Amino acid sequence: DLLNGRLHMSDLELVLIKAAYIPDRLQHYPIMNSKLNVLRGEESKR
Amino acid sequence: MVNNINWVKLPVILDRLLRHPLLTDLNLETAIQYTLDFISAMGLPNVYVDKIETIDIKEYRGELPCDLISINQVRLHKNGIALRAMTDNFNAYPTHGEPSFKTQGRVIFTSIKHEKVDISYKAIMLDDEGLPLIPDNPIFLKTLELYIKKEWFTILFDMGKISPAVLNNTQQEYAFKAGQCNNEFVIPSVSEMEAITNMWNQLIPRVTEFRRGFKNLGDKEYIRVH
Amino acid sequence: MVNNINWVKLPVILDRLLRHPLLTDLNLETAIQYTLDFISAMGLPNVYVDKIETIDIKEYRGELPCDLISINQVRLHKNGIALRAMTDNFNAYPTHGEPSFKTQGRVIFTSIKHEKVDISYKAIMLDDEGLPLIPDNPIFLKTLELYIKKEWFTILFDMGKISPAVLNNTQQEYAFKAGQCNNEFVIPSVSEMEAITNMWNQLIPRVTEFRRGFKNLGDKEYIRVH
Amino acid sequence: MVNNINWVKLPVILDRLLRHPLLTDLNLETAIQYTLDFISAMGLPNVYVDKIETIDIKEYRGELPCDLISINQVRLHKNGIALRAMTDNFNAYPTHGEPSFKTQGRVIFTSIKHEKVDISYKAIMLDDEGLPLIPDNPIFLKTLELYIKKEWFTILFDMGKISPAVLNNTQQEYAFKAGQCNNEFVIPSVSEMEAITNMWNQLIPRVTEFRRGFKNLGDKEYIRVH
Amino acid sequence: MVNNINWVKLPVILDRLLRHPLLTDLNLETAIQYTLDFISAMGLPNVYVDKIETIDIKEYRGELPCDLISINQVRLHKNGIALRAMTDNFNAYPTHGEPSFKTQGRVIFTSIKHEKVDISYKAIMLDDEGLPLIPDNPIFLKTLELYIKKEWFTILFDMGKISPAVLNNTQQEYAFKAGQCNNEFVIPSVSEMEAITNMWNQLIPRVTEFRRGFKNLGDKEYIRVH
Amino acid sequence: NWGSILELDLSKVPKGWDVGKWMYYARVNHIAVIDSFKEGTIGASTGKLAGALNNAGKGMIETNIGNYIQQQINLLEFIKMEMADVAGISKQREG
Amino acid sequence: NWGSILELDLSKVPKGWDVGKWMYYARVNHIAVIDSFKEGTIGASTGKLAGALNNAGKGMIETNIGNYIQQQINLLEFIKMEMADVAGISKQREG
Amino acid sequence: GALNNAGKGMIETNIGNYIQQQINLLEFIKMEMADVAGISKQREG
Repeated sequence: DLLNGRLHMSDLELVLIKAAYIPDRLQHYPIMNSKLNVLRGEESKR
Repeated sequence: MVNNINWVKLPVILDRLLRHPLLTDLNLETAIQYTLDFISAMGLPNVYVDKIETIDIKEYRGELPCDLISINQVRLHKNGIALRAMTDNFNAYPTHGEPSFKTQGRVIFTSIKHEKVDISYKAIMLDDEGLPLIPDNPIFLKTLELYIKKEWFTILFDMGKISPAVLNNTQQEYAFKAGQCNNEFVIPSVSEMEAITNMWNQLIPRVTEFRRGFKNLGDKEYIRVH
Repeated sequence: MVNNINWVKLPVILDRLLRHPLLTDLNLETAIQYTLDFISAMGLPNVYVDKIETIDIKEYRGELPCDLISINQVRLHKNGIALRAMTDNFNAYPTHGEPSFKTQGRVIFTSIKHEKVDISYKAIMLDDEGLPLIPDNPIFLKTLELYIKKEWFTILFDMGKISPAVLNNTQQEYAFKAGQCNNEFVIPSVSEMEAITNMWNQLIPRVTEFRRGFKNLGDKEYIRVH
Repeated sequence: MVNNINWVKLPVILDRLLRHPLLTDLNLETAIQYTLDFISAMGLPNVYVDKIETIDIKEYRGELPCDLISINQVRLHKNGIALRAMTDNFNAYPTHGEPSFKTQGRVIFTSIKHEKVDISYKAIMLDDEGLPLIPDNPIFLKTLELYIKKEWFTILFDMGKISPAVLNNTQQEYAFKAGQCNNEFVIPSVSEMEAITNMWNQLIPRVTEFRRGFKNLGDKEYIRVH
Repeated sequence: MVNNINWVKLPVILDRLLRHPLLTDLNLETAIQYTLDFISAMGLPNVYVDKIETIDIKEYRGELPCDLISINQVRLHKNGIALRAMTDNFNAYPTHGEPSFKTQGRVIFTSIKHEKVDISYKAIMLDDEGLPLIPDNPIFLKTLELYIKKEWFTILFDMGKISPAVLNNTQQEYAFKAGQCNNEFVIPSVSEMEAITNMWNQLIPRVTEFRRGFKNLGDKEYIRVH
Repeated sequence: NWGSILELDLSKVPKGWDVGKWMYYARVNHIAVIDSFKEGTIGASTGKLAGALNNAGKGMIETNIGNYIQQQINLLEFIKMEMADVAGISKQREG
Repeated sequence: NWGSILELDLSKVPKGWDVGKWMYYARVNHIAVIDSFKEGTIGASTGKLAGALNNAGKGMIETNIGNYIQQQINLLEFIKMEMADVAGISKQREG
Repeated sequence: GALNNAGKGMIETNIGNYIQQQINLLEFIKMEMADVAGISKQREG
């Protein structure tokens, strides 16, 4: 779900929400995808 | 304002002034004048009553309510669009745009010929008697007491019946309590600080709350998650 | 506040004041007035009693509790969502969103027609006679003693029955003890400092404490390990 | 504190005050009041008795001990987890997390319905008579003597029975000895400086000694050798 | 301290004081009181007598020696490990590590149930009558003379029997001699400077002197040659 | 090496405000509404207490450890240069 | 060579706050709440004692050993350079 | 004496720093969006 742009807030903290708003939820920034796409893009070119 | 404006009658100030043997000739007649002077000199908006009243415009002119002191806003009754100050020098005068208004006395000069306008204005809270009604905040009461005391001592000192040190002390105390009251009636509450915060932090700024009646000045600015 | 607010009766302050032979003409009346004046001027929130009381809104208006002085918050009874302050000028007035509230006197102007709301407000701890009840913190008692003494000596000096040096000394002492009392009642305790610590250090900032009753303001912000 | 708090009875201060012929009308009745005033104005924690006492919570409320002045901490009796200050405005009020507490008078408002809580609180060391018991530190005794002397001379100077130079000298001496006593009762001992050092130098910081009763605030932070 | 603390009797100070005819009304009582006051105010550790005395702990409490004033250290009798100060608020209180100690009165609160501990404390060198015994260092004697003279002249000036200039001169002289005495008793001697030198210059820092009785604090740090 | 510690006085938190909630609205807005006419400040304004109780900044409990940590770092790179150059196995020869 | 030493007066820790638990919450928050209207500061406030007992900042027991360390380090490279060319074995000759 | 003196005042609002702060934020997100796709500015020219 991190590769598909879903941040689970129960996974990076304790929760004391469910609705899709950055005042109380958190925005996910896809920075892991580019490093994985090198390597599945290099296996295509071997 | 953190505190609430619980209203009490004017002679609550004469309860407190006449403890002083040098202020025993003060009266409700003097209390009314100096209290109105203090209310105006302080200019605190929480002391006035918020009222809304609709009028009709005959031709670029309309009759104004009796108790009006200041206008928060004017808008068109049917659209709800708020009005701005009229910069035009030749409004209702023809030769041979966005609506606006102007108010001087009992007349409001709008730029519209025939329409009904909603005016949100401020007035004074009155008593069962037709007299002003003051907050019971002891800061406000103490500052008004010091205002009346300072005026009366200024008169007596012009007469030479008060030592200059006495008047200097009275003026010093009144100045400090005037600053204290000004801050007390101005500093926002927690609920008002939420409005201020929602206004302040805006990734996409909102700059059109005047068109509405500043309804959405304080709404939170929610950004969707992508 | 580090210490606890143990309540004691008003005439304690007269027990302390009347030791000064120049203050033997004070009464319970003057104690009551200047005690209310001092409590308001300091504005210490630990001296007021926190209460919660639900009211019903008729049509954008509601009846307010008698003893209310300041409102901490207002929320909806069913949902629990807190109400911010009103920025609107045309709240209940129709023409031809986020909830809000506004309080002037014994009436609360909310932006909802027919609902019940919970109000968290502050009042005065009263006596069985029905009189204000003061803390026994000797810093508070001393500062109130000096407040009353300063007012009395100011009055006497206005008549000219007190030397200017005596009044100057009284004002200096009262000023220092006012600062001491303000620091005594406002500096956080160890548990309040834990709450402030949990509020300050936050890898993922929390900026929605107002929607709840500031309940999780001091909640510790935990980060899962990976 | 480097020195130890050896306790002695209150009239040890009247041993010393009444050497002065101008302080011969002081009494134990006056000594008690001014001594309590000095104890509170100084706010030194080494002067209070550390006590621990458990109570039960009926419903978000509990009865508080009689002699409590301040609370060091509150924790749950079964878990040992410490409590924080309650930031919530609607604790025991329902609509239609981490535990916390609040204390005003003889009542403690916790966020738990039915549980027993341990309170580590501070009180005053009493005598066989129900009177305060003071440290015999000659710095403390001299500063309290100067406090009582300064108050009595302030009264006499308001009366005009003391020269202003005398009162100025008394205030100067009292101010210096107040600073001296404050530093004497605050500056850590060698054993306390070991605790402070162990807290200060931490390669892996420890930031959760509030959960415990600050038991491990002072433990050394031992790093294994690799 | 460079010099040695040779002890002499209290009436030496009265032999020096009573040379002033304005100080002929002093007695051994006043000498005793102001000598204790001066010894405490200066707080010079070389004036107290180092003693060591073992006690037995019953259950987190122990009886304290009668003449104790300040504790240098507390350790365990069997292991010799020193005890730091207590940071805990719930020491001996159970629910349903590193040793520590805490001292208020005649009782020592340690974190161990049943063990014996050694306490290194400081007391006063007493006289065969049973009275305090003062050093003969003429700087100390002069500063104590000036302390007693300053208190006496302060009392007289309060009555108005001494000129303000005389009291000002006495205070100035006492202030300078207090500084001189503080530097006399605190500046390290040559052997103490060797200890400080060995403590300062350390290629491999030693940060565990407290576990021992600060025994190796002045031990020279030797580096093997390669 | 802890951080830099700011000595803070709460003498101008406004009346009817908790210090817990006053600092919370100062986190997010970066504005703290203060009260310069409190009753604790009547000395410094009327001239009965010293003027350094309304001014003179805020003190810092700070220590130059980052200068001392940097001094000990440069000493290690001088010995690791010395130990390399005493054996004849330099860093260019090690890479 | 130890660090720089801050001289810290505890005249302004708040009332009822232990110095261990006061410094514990300044480690974490980097805010130390101080008490400027304590009874220990009545003389510098009312002007009976010197006003410099409330201010002027904290002194530093700082001895410049970092300059004296670098003077030897720059001297030790001078001799190792001077010893290198006396026998004709430069730093490029050992390279 | 400040009526023949004191110099000429300026209503000087600092918008030149605030304009440059939003410009550095636009250079940063158009850069960070390039790293998300793996299409750098070297890749577009």
